[PDB]
Amino acid sequence: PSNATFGMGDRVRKKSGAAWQGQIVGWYCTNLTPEGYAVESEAHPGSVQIYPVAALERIN
Amino acid sequence: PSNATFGMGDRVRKKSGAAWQGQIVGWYCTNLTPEGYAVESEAHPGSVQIYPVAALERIN
Amino acid sequence: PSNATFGMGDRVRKKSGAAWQGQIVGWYCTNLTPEGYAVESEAHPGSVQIYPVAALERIN
Amino acid sequence: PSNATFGMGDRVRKKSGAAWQGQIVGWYCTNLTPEGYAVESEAHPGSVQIYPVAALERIN
Repeated sequence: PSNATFGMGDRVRKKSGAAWQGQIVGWYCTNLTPEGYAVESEAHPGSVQIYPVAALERIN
Repeated sequence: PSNATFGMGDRVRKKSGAAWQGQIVGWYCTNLTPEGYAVESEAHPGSVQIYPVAALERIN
Repeated sequence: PSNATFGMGDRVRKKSGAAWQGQIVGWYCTNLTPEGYAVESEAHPGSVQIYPVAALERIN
Repeated sequence: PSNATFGMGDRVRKKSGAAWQGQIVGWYCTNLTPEGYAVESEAHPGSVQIYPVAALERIN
């Protein structure tokens, strides 16, 4: 996108707290989370979790 | 999209099993769920859940 | 329990951020969340979400 | 429990569809899922997902 922090297929991980790591497979937007991503785990194929951009970092 | 079943802002609900109802706020795609949507609950603002297109119906 | 903050069937809600409200239907414990609860939404029957005790308040 | 299929600490995995594997750390019960478990991923510490007993198998 003309702006999004990450793109489809980027490899990312949660920066802290519960762990999560895998590829970007989607996106979402609400008032509470104006920039969110769906991430498919690279360890557990098919399992997807969603998070706000701030919780995530590209790897790298 | 030139194809997606639903668009941003459509009002939908889960067709069966656990209930869910609200607006489409996002989308995702994996091998297991090639067409998925993120839906923000209309009863619990800020809470989003994701589901495959087949689990959902537009209301209607 | 001889200690838990809430019991099965208590009515609670998330104190801030994304909303959630319903009845306590379960419990969990990890190093990261040593006292967690499963809560079934009172608006969307069958849908359960889990949270750490600190995120929750009894209503009341 | 005098009945539960699994106990705290059992190692289990999802039998099919999206993958998940780790240790039992909790439990839940609703009309829709009268016997459910919370499972902490062994690959992503701190991340917990909940499932009905039928979706799970002990490993084994």
